[PDB]
Order: sequence, then structure tokens, then C-alpha cells
Amino acid sequence: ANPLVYLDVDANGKPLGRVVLELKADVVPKTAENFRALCTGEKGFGYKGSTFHRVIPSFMCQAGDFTNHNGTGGKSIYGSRFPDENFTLKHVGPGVLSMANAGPNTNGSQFFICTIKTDWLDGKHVVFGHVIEGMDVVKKIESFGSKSGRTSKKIVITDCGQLS
Ligand SMILES: NCCOCCNC(=O)[C@@H]1CCNC(=O)/C=C/C(=O)N2CCC[C@](Cc3ccccc3)(C2)C(=O)N[C@@H](Cc2ccco2)C(=O)NCc2ccccc2CC(=O)N1
Repeated sequence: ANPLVYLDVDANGKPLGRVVLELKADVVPKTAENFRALCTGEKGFGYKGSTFHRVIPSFMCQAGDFTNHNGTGGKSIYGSRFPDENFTLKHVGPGVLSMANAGPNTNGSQFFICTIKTDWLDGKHVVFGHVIEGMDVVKKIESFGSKSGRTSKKIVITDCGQLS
């Protein structure tokens, strides 16, 4: 069955609640496994303690740069980067979980959660899951963003892992 993972998120130390994500291992197993392992921290690194560094209302909330905290860094469990697995799943609406990148075949650890349908990213970013619980928490994160993406509070993934 598809893995379920969680992000517990805070803003300036105040808990916002839990986001639960279903990872579509049935369609993108390699991309799902990378995210799952970065949630559990089992390789010795991952999302715990890192930030949503770029949050743009009516677009998406971006996170996963646990090395540089600014959209330039991150690393996968497969080495630094890994290729785009497929573009089967589309950016259909709020709650889509997809890989951030810097062009083709540059996936590492950065990811985003959409707050709208972002169809112009179809075929360019690998979609690999969806929010199943806690979209209200995603909307709280979104509320601390701005047009440039700079956040007005430090938004931290306080804890994360797999629900089994
Ligand atoms: N109309 C309503 C809504 O409208 C909104 C319209 N805006 C949209 O569509 C916008 C329009 C186009 N601007 C952008 O590409 C924004 C770029 C941006 O912020 N950099 C800041 C961080 C560094 C940069 C450049 C750099 C430097 C060093 C190393 C690698 C790269 C640039 C980057 O590129 N780092 C990746 C992250 C990443 C690196 C490695 C793995 O991951 C990044 O952030 N990629 C951008 C991105 C991330 C997640 C989802 C989508 C998108 C596309 C997007 O943001 N597209």
C-alpha cells in the first residue's frame, strides 16, 4: 500500500498542526521512497528541523532544502540528485505534492505542496503524492508567505516521519 507520511509544522515555535501525505509509490516508486526516507531520517539526514523557505500565496509552499535553507540545496537518498522518474501525475489542484527542481533531472530533496492547480508545471515537475489530512495546516503555512516567497515567520518542520 502507498506509504503515509507526516509533517508537524510550527511557525516561530508555535505548532500549526499535522499534514499527512499519501505517497504514490504505485506510480512513482523511486520518488516516493526518497521522500519517505527523508521524512523518517533513516539515512541520517532529512526534513526534520528544516524550513518552508519559499511560500507564495495562491501558488505553493516549498520546503526540503535542509542543506542551504534557501532553495539552492538539498540532497536525495540516491546521491546528490536523481532523474525525473515520470510525469504521469498532474498538478491538478490544492494538496498536490511535487518535486522542486532547477530544470530537468535535478531532483534532490526540495518539494512543494500546491495550493492551486499549477498546470504549467505539468511535464516539468514530478508529482508524487497528495495531502490527505491537514490542508488547513497548509493554508496556515501559505498565510505566512508573500508574492516574492519570503515568509513572515520561520516555518519549520518540527517533526516528520512515516505512519505505519
Ligand atoms: N499565477 C499564479 C501562480 O503563479 C506563480 C508563478 N510563478 C512560477 O510559476 C515560477 C516562475 C519561475 N520562477 C522560478 O523558477 C523561481 C526560482 C527561484 O525561486 N529560485 C530561488 C532558489 C534557487 C533557484 C536557482 C538555483 C540556484 C542554485 C541551484 C539551483 C537553482 C531560483 C531555483 O530555481 N531553485 C529551485 C529549487 C531547487 C534547486 C534544486 C532542487 O530544487 C526552485 O526554486 N525552482 C522553482 C520552483 C520550485 C517549486 C515549484 C515550482 C517552481 C517553479 C517556479 O517557481 N515557477
